[PDB]
Amino acid sequence: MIQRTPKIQVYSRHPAENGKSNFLNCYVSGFHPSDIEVDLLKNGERIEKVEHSDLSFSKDWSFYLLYYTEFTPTEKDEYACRVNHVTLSQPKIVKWDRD
Amino acid sequence: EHVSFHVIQIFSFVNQSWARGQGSGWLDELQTHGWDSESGTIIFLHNWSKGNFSNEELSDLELLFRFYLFGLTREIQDHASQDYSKYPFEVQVKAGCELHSGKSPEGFFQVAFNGLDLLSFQNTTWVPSPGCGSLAQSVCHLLNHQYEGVTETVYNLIRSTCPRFLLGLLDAGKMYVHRQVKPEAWLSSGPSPGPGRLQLVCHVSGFYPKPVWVMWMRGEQEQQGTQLGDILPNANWTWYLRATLDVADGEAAGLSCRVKHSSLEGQDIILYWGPGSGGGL
Ligand SMILES: CCCCCCCCCCCCCCCCCC(=O)O
Ligand SMILES: CCCCCCCCCCCC(=O)O
Ligand SMILES: CCCCCCCCCCCC(=O)O
Repeated sequence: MIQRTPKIQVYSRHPAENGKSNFLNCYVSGFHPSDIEVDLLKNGERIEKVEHSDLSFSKDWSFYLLYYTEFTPTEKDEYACRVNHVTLSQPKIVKWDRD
Repeated sequence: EHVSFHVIQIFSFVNQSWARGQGSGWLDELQTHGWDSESGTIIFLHNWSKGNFSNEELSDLELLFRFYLFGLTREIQDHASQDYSKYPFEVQVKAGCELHSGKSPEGFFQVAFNGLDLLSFQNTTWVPSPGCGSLAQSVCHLLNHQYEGVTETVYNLIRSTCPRFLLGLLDAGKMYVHRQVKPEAWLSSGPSPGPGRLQLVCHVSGFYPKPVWVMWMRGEQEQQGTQLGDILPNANWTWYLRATLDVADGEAAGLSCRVKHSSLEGQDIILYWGPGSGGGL
């Protein structure tokens, strides 16, 4: 039995302009086994109606997939991606930082 | 060069009566097919995803998949129910074909168990992966000497139906597969690497097809220390990529990100840094 921890990358399709509609993405990859819990948060509360791509795997057989949503950034709205998986002692949060 | 069509299957066995099947069809790295587990049907993602195949023959394929998924699952459940401490466990299958200029089509059918290679279909033989356990030898034995209906079907699907389908699919999707989608680009100031250091960031987004070239530059001199992220998907069938560079606070001036992409027709995107906080004015 091999287990692999997910890598988690969060990013927007377009540069963030406050008050312009955009797509927030959370790509989770390199994980095994496939059972996983992903959420997008807005100020720490989970967004519903999040879509995701069909589950796939790489050449090394580890799984990957894309969770995304329509969203509208503002000066004082914080967005993140929360991931839970059997390799993780607790859920892992990565913040969307426009940089 | 090289072109391929393939099916992936993902089987999760949680206990002796609970398992989950999912899968999907792919043109190299482009997804062309879904599978609806609920109804046991193919989900055709693009308007060209049927290729040149008749509905009858697709409907025949869909029924042959339904029978297989249920049968493979039930046979696994028969073996594994004899020891409930084997659960949970995962089996992955990748099956299809690949064409090389001037060759006969090559077929593959590769199996993993709990994230490692377990076995593969090599010509007309099922062969345990190098470092073959007991498990892998037992299954290959079962496949080679008593499921001969199976092996023949498999053979003919990967060696003859797949290449045929593949070429219909590429023909019907020609326009879409070779289209060009231009990227945008932008800069930002990522997290401080240290004292009087800056991280310059160049984002490139919305590009198709996937190959792309991004470097930080000073005029003609490529900046050695440039770090390419992974190329990540956007949800509208394009790609995303960040390129970074760590510079002395005070060397940033004069530096630019340059993008080359096949959709730009030799007209590279060039973004100069600075003097504002985040590479703006
Ligand atoms: C889910 C994908 C639907 C797309 C239909 C494309 C038809 C081309 C056939 C490709 C061969 C794939 C091998 C599948 C392995 C299942 C073996 C079996 O049916 O006994
Ligand atoms: C019976 C028709 C459906 C496809 C059958 C594939 C059988 C695979 C063998 C299972 C191996 C094992 O569980 O030890
Ligand atoms: C058509 C061939 C499909 C081959 C699948 C082999 C699956 C092996 C399952 C091993 C089950 C177990 O853990 O006891």
